[PDB]
Amino acid sequence: MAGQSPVLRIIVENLFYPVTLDVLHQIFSKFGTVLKIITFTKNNQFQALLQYADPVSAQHAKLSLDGQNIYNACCTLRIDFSKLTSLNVKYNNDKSRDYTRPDLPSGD
Repeated sequence: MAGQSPVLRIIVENLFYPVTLDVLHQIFSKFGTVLKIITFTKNNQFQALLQYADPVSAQHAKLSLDGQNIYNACCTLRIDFSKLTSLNVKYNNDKSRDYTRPDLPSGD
């Protein structure tokens, strides 16, 4: 029952400025260490997931950035606990980014 799974999923709303991982990382990397990260677009829906090192950093972080901005008053980012209690990160290229093991492939 003790899920204890630090995995938050960010969701940008209202396309405005071009974002990236280096940004989302340095962001969540403040409230806690970011083991891994991922980004994608579901039918034109920017979404970047990540995994913390401890649920404590994920709980506070979530609310610490829940419905907040990335610049001033645009690019609304929505954070929420993953569904699979984890993210699929086994490749290092551009769509994904693992800050735990750099000895991973680039997809192919």
